[PDB]
Formats: sequence, structure tokens, C-alpha cells
Amino acid sequence: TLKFNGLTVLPPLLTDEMIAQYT
Amino acid sequence: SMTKTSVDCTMYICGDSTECSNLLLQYGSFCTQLNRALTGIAVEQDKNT
Amino acid sequence: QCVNLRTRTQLPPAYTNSFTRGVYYPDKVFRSSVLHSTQDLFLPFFSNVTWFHAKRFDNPVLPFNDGVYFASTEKSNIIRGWIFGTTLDSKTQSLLIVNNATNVVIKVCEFQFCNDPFLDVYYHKNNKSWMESGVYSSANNCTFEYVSQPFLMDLEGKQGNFKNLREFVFKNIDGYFKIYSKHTPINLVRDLPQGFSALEPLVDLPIGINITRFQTLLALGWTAGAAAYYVGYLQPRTFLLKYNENGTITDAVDCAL
Amino acid sequence: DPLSETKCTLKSFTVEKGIYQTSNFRVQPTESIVRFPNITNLCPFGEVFNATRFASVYAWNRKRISNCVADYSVLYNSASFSTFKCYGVSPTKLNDLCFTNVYADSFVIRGDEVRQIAPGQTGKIADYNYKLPDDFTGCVIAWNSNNLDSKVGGNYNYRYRLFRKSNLKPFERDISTEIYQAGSKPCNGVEGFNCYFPLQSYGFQPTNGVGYQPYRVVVLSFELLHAPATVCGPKKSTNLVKNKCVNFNFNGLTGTGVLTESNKKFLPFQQFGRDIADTTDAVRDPQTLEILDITPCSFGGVSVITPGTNTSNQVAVLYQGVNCTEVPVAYSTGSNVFQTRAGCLIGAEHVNNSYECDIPIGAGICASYQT
Amino acid sequence: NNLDSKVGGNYNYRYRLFRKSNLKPFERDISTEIYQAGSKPCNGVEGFN
Ligand SMILES: *[C@@H]1O[C@H](CO)[C@@H](O[C@@H]2O[C@H](CO)[C@@H](O[C@H]3O[C@H](CO)[C@@H](O)[C@H](O)[C@@H]3O)[C@H](O)[C@H]2NC(C)=O)[C@H](O)[C@H]1NC(C)=O
Ligand SMILES: *[C@@H]1O[C@H](CO)[C@@H](O[C@@H]2O[C@H](CO)[C@@H](O)[C@H](O)[C@H]2NC(C)=O)[C@H](O)[C@H]1NC(C)=O
Ligand SMILES: *[C@@H]1O[C@H](CO)[C@@H](O[C@@H]2O[C@H](CO)[C@@H](O)[C@H](O)[C@H]2NC(C)=O)[C@H](O)[C@H]1NC(C)=O
Ligand SMILES: *[C@@H]1O[C@H](CO)[C@@H](O[C@@H]2O[C@H](CO)[C@@H](O)[C@H](O)[C@H]2NC(C)=O)[C@H](O)[C@H]1NC(C)=O
Ligand SMILES: *[C@@H]1O[C@H](CO)[C@@H](O[C@@H]2O[C@H](CO)[C@@H](O)[C@H](O)[C@H]2NC(C)=O)[C@H](O)[C@H]1NC(C)=O
Ligand SMILES: *[C@@H]1O[C@H](CO)[C@@H](O)[C@H](O)[C@H]1NC(C)=O
Ligand SMILES: *[C@@H]1O[C@H](CO)[C@@H](O)[C@H](O)[C@H]1NC(C)=O
Ligand SMILES: *[C@@H]1O[C@H](CO)[C@@H](O)[C@H](O)[C@H]1NC(C)=O
Ligand SMILES: *[C@@H]1O[C@H](CO)[C@@H](O)[C@H](O)[C@H]1NC(C)=O
Ligand SMILES: *[C@@H]1O[C@H](CO)[C@@H](O)[C@H](O)[C@H]1NC(C)=O
Ligand SMILES: *[C@@H]1O[C@H](CO)[C@@H](O)[C@H](O)[C@H]1NC(C)=O
Repeated sequence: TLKFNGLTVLPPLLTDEMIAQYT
Repeated sequence: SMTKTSVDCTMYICGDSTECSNLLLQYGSFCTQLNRALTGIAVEQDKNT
Repeated sequence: QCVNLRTRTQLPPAYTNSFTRGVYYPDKVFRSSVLHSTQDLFLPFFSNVTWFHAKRFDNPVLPFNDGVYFASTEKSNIIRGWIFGTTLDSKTQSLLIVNNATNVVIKVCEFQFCNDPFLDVYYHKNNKSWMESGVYSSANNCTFEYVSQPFLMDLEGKQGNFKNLREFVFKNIDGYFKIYSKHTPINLVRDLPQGFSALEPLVDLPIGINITRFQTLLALGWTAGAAAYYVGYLQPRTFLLKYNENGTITDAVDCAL
Repeated sequence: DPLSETKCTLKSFTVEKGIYQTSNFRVQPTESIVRFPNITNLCPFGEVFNATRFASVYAWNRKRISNCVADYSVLYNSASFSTFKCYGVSPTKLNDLCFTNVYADSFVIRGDEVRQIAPGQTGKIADYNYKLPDDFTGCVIAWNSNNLDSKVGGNYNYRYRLFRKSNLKPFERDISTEIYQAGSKPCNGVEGFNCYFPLQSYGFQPTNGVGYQPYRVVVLSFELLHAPATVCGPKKSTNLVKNKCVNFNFNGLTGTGVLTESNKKFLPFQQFGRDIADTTDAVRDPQTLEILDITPCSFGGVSVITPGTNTSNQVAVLYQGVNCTEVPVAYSTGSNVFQTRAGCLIGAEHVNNSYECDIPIGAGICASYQT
Repeated sequence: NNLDSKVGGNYNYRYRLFRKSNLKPFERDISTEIYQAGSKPCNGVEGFN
């Protein structure tokens, strides 16, 4: 179970769809 | 991996103030040295994956 | 004018358990579904409150160190207000709260009171329902004067057939004096109701004076109803407060119980 | 251009192939906005400047003032006061200054004597009955009153102090009528040689010259900031704008943000809504009692995506996590713009053909330099 | 005092009481124009605003 004040969250290069394909 | 993060060190330390920003200028490279570190962490989350 | 009655000696205090009460919104800040670790003057959980009741009649003077929780369970409007101050003898300014039949007055003059000062249901005195006056001689320096509607007004509850709980917290910080309050109906004979609700800031006033002691004001060779009242002292303490989905505090933890 | 910004950021005249961070983007405030509850408890200055009868100066009236808005908009913007001066504050700046107490001192004097009311002055009024302290920071206000306070035979109701044992301290009201000793003899009984009653009444008649005419004098005074600010000037307010980035002040809470209509319902006693990390995320409008969401104005890192320097000078720009509707507030010409899960990507051509990942962008997107 | 003061007052020496805005560092002001402290304009030499 999982922007403000100049803090940022960036996406991973591989999406959860691409990881599901390699898997 | 873990969640990639990056910070605008000035927006954190100095939100919407030029008066603070011109004082932050007295401290030199730390607001870049911090981002080199966090971008190094972020690039490695792709590498690990 | 004073109507003295040293008829009753200083009978010793009853004492009871204040289970989980006198929690109040520390600030005007809305939150939702989240736990807040406020540090402030609070009534400690499960602490010994002092207890008094109205041939049954009580009205003792007592101190007000940093702040005080006050309450009654009642019907038919026996209690009407409070004096707070430091000398209580015109060497210094004081603060009077009183509710009348609907309205409130909150006022501050260079009051002289009396040894045993009160306001009853005036029938005569000067004449019928006489003005907020019999607790003092002359204010003569009434710089602060505020008035309101039904500060402690009654609610339906099938003509209030339960002894309704009326809770107040009186505080001072940075020269403001702050009042927080709640009404709740409950069914209990003579003790503070074990359960949880929280008090909201009813009013603030910026009176800015040293305050040390206080005494409640209540109404009646004479005859009257009978009801209880309680007093507890705030202490500095950390509380963790559960704000619900609608903001209102729904439960608390006393971090040093 | 964005390539020049990478050269400056990398401190190199030539830049290798890759993606480089540059100065962060942030949607600017479109305008400032000030919200305060519409003025209501305006101070009782009608009970001063428009009271029908004034007091005599030997026993000058004092009115104390508290718990109100010290508005002088009708006051200082009227020429109807013939001498209104302030002595430690600018009369313009009073609307942005707070007080603590206020007192109005109200009385009638002759026009030759209005000059004596100023701090650090002398003459039988200033000497004997009404002296300001020399450090008086407040103001004296006065107006010609020959139409008001004169009587056809002389208005000998209006009395002044003609004698005193010693010249007085600040604001020392004296109500004594006991006989003055002008000579070295004791004065005994109501009258005698060198005995004088300490007062006389002014002869205010409609005929008098610009000097023997009556004036209505008020001093506005205050002892400052030792206590909560129970008297202060009118906190002005401006129109409520929405759905734009703006510099707000709500009842003293500052911030720069996008304001939006909230679905959150407060209980009546609250004004600031906060999030988990004790940051403001909503506010009540003081004058309309509705809740506004506060959202921080859109911002992001700007990354420049490039083939190497000698290879080519052409570059593309990624506005990280910015919606492409918002970037044109700044390459705002567009025509090759692609909203990606990673941000608004500007100046790179979207091609359906999947190649191997060359330069990473994020969320499955990569970029490369090709035909 | 004993160089620039005079028994009747040395009214040669003067300060600027009024300025629309604060002057900048090492700025000098030689304007003698009449300061409109009230709204009503004064294309003239005198008046109570
Ligand atoms: C003493 O009390 C008087 C009554 O309150 C007050 O008079 C009022 O003054 C204002 C400003 O001069 C006038 O405001 C109106 O002026 C014109 C119409 O003449 C309009 O364009 C404006 O919008 C505004 O409505 C009031 O009309 C006027 N009222 C009366 C009954 O005369 C004096 O200003 C007060 N004087 C002092 C010294 O306190
Ligand atoms: C009550 O009256 C007393 C006496 O008039 C006030 O005490 C004066 O307070 C002012 C303001 O600080 C001082 O300048 C005086 O020197 C004080 N006089 C004396 C004799 O103490 C007091 O402030 C008044 N309180 C209220 C609330 O009005
Ligand atoms: C928060 O308060 C609201 C309003 O009192 C509650 O929503 C009400 O729920 C009852 C019972 O289902 C309905 O009769 C009302 O129509 C609802 N009100 C509205 C405005 O929709 C809500 O249940 C409360 N939440 C909590 C957790 O107590
Ligand atoms: C502040 O003043 C405005 C203007 O008098 C008030 O707005 C009026 O409110 C009523 C009831 O909502 C409406 O019938 C009017 O049409 C409104 N007029 C305007 C011009 O908006 C407002 O209610 C006041 N607010 C407070 C907090 O006092
Ligand atoms: C960028 O912002 C726009 C709004 O300005 C978003 O457009 C809305 O998208 C939802 C979901 O598809 C639709 O229900 C709305 O009708 C759209 N609004 C308009 C005005 O077209 C857009 O989705 C945003 N893009 C991203 C990826 O966040
Ligand atoms: C509570 O009060 C009783 C007296 O009624 C006393 O015996 C007891 O020790 C007190 N306990 C605490 C924790 O104050
Ligand atoms: C009380 O009595 C006085 C005269 O004794 C009278 O003037 C006044 O109106 C009365 N007040 C009421 C409320 O009846
Ligand atoms: C209530 O008290 C206030 C202040 O004493 C007074 O102005 C008001 O008229 C009173 N009203 C009644 C109903 O007694
Ligand atoms: C009351 O206030 C005065 C002045 O602030 C202070 O010196 C004194 O100690 C105070 N007394 C008490 C009992 O707090
Ligand atoms: C540009 O420089 C690189 C080395 O950095 C070299 O390999 C390449 O051949 C050069 N390109 C041209 C067109 O000269
Ligand atoms: C590429 O294919 C998508 C469907 O996957 C389509 O929506 C888009 O229009 C195509 N673009 C071009 C340029 O043909």
C-alpha cells in the first residue's frame, strides 16, 4: 500500500507494464 | 528500486522569496551538489531495474 | 450592595475522576482523518477534579494557575457566570462574565466585589430582574465591554429532562483570555460522564491582565433548586488527537498517562 | 536557447549526447489578492468630531477609545480640519499602523492658542491646563468654529486656566479652583490683594478676528504595543479571483497558489485547512464563508534532451510533470508538443515506431536523433 | 554648535520632510515641487493638501 515545497517524485523508466512484459 | 526524487533546493529553502534567494547565493554550490547526488540516485533506479 | 451569608463553613472538597474530558480544539486549523501531536495546557486524563454542589449550597473562591476546566450538570439555569482576577479589591482590573435570561455580558472595570458576592434571580433589589450589578459596587474604569446572544442557552431534549452537561475551559495566553465550550445531554445521577467529546473556541477577548483566582456566580431565608459543579486544573501536556473525516476531534491519547 | 542553458549549466562549450537538468520552471503569480472580513466595527469618532457640545479647556474632556477600527478616511481626506498634524507618525501611514489603547481629548480654545497645543509649547493653556509630552507620537486635530461656539454676547461658558502654582506635566487635568498667590502674602478668603481665581472665560462672538475666534481641538493619543493591539486601522480587501496562480493573503495567512472551490466542509470555528505535513491545503474566505482548496502553482525541473554538440545543435525540452496546457505560460510556439506521463515534452517528434531506448525520458518514453 | 549655530537660528540648514518613496543608496533630491499628500492635485505653490 503506497508535488509540494519544491520536492518532486519522478517516474521509473520502465513502467509496471514493461516490467510485467520482461517478467 | 525506490521512488526517484529530485528537489528544487531554492524552492524548498526559499519558497517564493527573492530576499531569501539572494542570501542563499552566499552559500555557493550546495544547491547543485545536492541535485547531482539525487540525480545519481535516480539514474541508478533505472539501472537496478 | 452585599447580602452576606457566612451561614456555611468551608466544608471539605469532594473529589472525582475526570475520565477523558476537557479535550478541546487547540487551534482554528481544520484537519481530516489524521492524528495531531499538540503540546498545550490540557486537563490530564483520569486526573482528580474537585467537586462541589448546590440546604445544599456551594460557592467557594479558588485559584486559577495557568488555566482551569469548569463544568456543571444542570436543569433550569441555576448558574450564571464567573469573576476572574488577581487581588479582587480594585487595586487591579478584573473580568466579569454573566449570562442573563438569554444574553451574555463580558466586562472589565476597576471593580470592588464583596467577601461573598453573587447575583440571584432579582425580584426586587432596585426593582424586578435588576441589572448585572449586585456582585460589585462601582466599576468606574470599564474599558472592556462585550455582549452576545445565548452564550450558555438551553436546548430541547424533551424540555431538558436530563441533567444537561455544560463544559467550559478558561485559559490565558499572550494577553488573550480564551473560552472553549460544549453542551451534551447524558443520563447520570452525580458524576462526570465517562465518554468522549471535545470543546470548541466559543470566544476570545484580549484583556491582557495578571489573573490568579476565580469564583462562580449563581442564583437562589430563601429557596432554590439543586445541581453540581466541578473544577480541574490544566497542566502542560502532549496529547495525540484523532481528527475524523469531518475534522472534529473524535478521540485522544494523553502522552503521559 | 535551451542548448546554451545546458552549456552554461555544464560549464562546457560542448555537450555530449544525453539529458541534462536546467533551471527549474514555475508558473508565476498572475496577480496579488488580499482577503479580510468586510469592515464593521468602525471607531466612534462621530462621538468626538461630531459631538454637539464640547468641554472647557481648563477641565478638558477625556474619552477613551478601544476595540475598534481607527479609520481616518473621512478624517484625513477632509479639508474641513484647518490644522491637523501628527508628531511621531505620518498621517497617511495610520491605516497600516496599530495602536493598543486610544484616547481622544476634546475641548474649545481661542484661535491664538491652537499653536500652544503642539508638543513642546508655552502660553497659559499649555503652561497651566493642557500640555503634550515632548515625545508625543500621536496627532492634534483642530477646526475653525466661530459658526458653532460663538455667542452674540461672548460665549463665557467656555473657560480656561488663567493661573497656576507651577507649569504642568503631560496630560495633567486640574479641577482645583483654589485661589492663586501672585504675591508673597498668604491668600485668605475668596479674594484679596494679589489673590486671583485661577480661571477666566473666553469672549467668543461672531464678530471676532482670525485669532479671537473659537476652535474645536481634539488630540488623538496612544501608548503603543506593550499589549494585544485592541485598536488599529482598516484592513482593506480586493476581489476574489479563482483557477489562476495568485499571491494570496487571507486574514494574515500569506502564500502563492492556485485557489479553487473546495468540497471540504469545515466546522464554523476554523479558517485554515492543513495536510499531514502541517502545510496549508485549504482556506476559508473571510467575507463569503466558503472553503477554497489551495494548490501550489505548477513547477518542475526543466531537462534538455540533446544529441551531442558536434553531431547537431537541435534540442528538445521536458517540463517534468507539467501538463502541456501550462507550459505556454513561459519554445511556447510548439507545433511538435507531446504530453507524456513524464511531463510536457516540447520539440521532439512523436514516432509510433518502437526503437531500442537511446536517451531516457521516463514512463516508457525515450528519445533519439534520427531521419 | 559653536560653528554652525546662531542666537536667532541658523535657518540655512534644511532637511527634506517629504518624498513619495524612499530614495535609493547615494541618491540626492533637489526637487522643490509641492508634495501632494492628499488626492486633490496642486498645480500651484500652496494649499492644505
Ligand atoms: C460629521 O457627521 C456628518 C454626518 O455623518 C458627516 O457628513 C457626511 O460627510 C460625507 C463626506 O463629506 C458625505 O458623504 C457623501 O458625499 C456625497 C454626497 O454629498 C457623495 O458623493 C458621497 O458618495 C457620500 O455619499 C455625507 O453625505 C455627509 N452627511 C451629511 C448628513 O452631511 C461629516 O463628514 C462629519 N464631520 C466630521 C468633522 O466628522
Ligand atoms: C484602570 O484605571 C487605572 C487608573 O486610572 C489605570 O492605570 C493607569 O494606566 C495607564 C496606562 O498604562 C497609565 O498611564 C497610568 O499611569 C495608570 N494609572 C495608575 C494610577 O495606575 C488602568 O490602566 C485602568 N485599566 C483599565 C483596563 O482601564
Ligand atoms: C460527517 O457529517 C456528515 C453530515 O452530517 C455526515 O453525512 C450524513 O450522513 C447521514 C447518515 O448517512 C445522512 O442522513 C446525511 O444526508 C449525510 N449528510 C450529507 C450532507 O450528505 C457524515 O456521515 C459524517 N461522517 C462521519 C464519519 O461522521
Ligand atoms: C460582506 O458584504 C457583502 C455586501 O454587502 C455581503 O454580500 C451580500 O450578502 C447577501 C446574503 O448572502 C446577498 O443577499 C447580497 O446580494 C450580497 N451582496 C453582494 C454585493 O455580494 C456579505 O454577505 C458580507 N459578508 C460578511 C462576512 O459580512
Ligand atoms: C492536462 O490537463 C487537461 C485539463 O486542462 C486534462 O483534460 C481533461 O481530462 C479528463 C480525463 O480524460 C477529461 O474528463 C476532461 O474533460 C479533460 N478536460 C478538457 C478541458 O479537455 C488532461 O487529461 C491533462 N493531461 C494529463 C495527462 O494530466
Ligand atoms: C486522587 O484523589 C484521592 C482522594 O480523593 C487520593 O487518595 C488519590 O491518591 C489521588 N490520586 C491521584 C493519582 O491524584
Ligand atoms: C424600575 O423602577 C424605576 C422607578 O423606581 C422606573 O423608572 C423603571 O422604569 C423601573 N424599571 C422597570 C424595568 O420596570
Ligand atoms: C441582559 O444583560 C445585559 C447587560 O446586563 C442587558 O443589557 C440586557 O438588557 C439584559 N436583558 C435581560 C432580558 O435581562
Ligand atoms: C503580576 O504581574 C507583575 C507584572 O507583570 C509581576 O511582577 C508579578 O509577579 C505578577 N504576579 C503574579 C502572582 O503572577
Ligand atoms: C566531431 O568530434 C568527434 C570526437 O568528439 C569525432 O569523432 C567526429 O568525427 C567529429 N565530427 C566531425 C563531423 O568532424
Ligand atoms: C499512430 O498510431 C496511433 C494508434 O496506436 C494513432 O492514434 C496515431 O494517429 C498514429 N499516428 C500516425 C502519425 O499515424
